[PDB]
Amino acid sequence: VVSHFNDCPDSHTQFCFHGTCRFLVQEDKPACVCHSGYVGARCEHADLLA
Repeated sequence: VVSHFNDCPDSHTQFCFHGTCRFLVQEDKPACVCHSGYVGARCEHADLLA
């Protein structure tokens, strides 16, 4: 009813420090969504300025 991806599973609730997470339920595949401002493989760091 909302779309085709139910936010994220209950186990991988944390796939990235600073960055949302989506889940292709059509092909089961968790991913990360970093917001403009964070940096690092796991967005663990922060863009000093922007």
